Amino acid sequence: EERNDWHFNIGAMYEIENVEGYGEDMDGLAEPSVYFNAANGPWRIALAYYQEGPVDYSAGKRGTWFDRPELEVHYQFLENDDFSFGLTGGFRNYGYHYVDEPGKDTANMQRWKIAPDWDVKLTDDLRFNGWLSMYKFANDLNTTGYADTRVETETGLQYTFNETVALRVNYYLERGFNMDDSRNNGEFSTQEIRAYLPLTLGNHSVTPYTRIGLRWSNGEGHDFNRVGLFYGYDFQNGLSVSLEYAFEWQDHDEGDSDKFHYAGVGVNYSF
Repeated sequence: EERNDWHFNIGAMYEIENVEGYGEDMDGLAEPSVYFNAANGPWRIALAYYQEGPVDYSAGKRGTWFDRPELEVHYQFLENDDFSFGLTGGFRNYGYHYVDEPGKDTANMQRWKIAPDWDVKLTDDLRFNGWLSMYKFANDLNTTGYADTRVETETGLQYTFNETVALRVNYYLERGFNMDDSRNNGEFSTQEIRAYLPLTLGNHSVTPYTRIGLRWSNGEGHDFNRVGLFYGYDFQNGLSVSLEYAFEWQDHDEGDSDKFHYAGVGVNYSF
């Protein structure tokens, strides 16, 4: 059926950028990103573009730029009030440029995203959800050393705490395997727990992120629960601003050229 609604969603994202800074002998790099979402009934399109606009200072010879086009296809299947259905898609492609030794030095690879949506209502205060992200398209002749074609599993549950306070959990599962190789335990299986609690209150959106630690790696790395933070402010409802803040890993190093913070800023709008 052709559902009627018509809705658009456009947002952006930047890190630091030439706006707020303090230093007369150092600088960083800003990576501006864009997002374009189109809502048309059961069919929901979503795409995102990347870019880079750092400060030039005569690095090598020429400046070679590179972009990464991303697409997505959302589809609603539905079935019952308790259990729902859906279909999600994605398109990833990266271009390779080698201006060091000309001679038809160029590769070609793609990435198909396929992750359906599953919903299961067990109670009025218990919302279950799960979806497996599969990636298949390119063979990766050089990237074969790690991965290229494999299936992933990422579930997500929602538990309502209060009328103006909710909770959300997520279980990440990594997977790896070659197209065809005589192995017994070559496949990799990693697990990462990540949860966030959505807090809706007036014109202020704050969804803290929880991350457990002290359950992996020899040395120390993870600590405390609240490591992430999701901000949200809409001075006009439609237009809002989201900010991602983290506090994981230890900051014990020095430099004078490279530097990356643990925060993020972005915008969102609807037509």
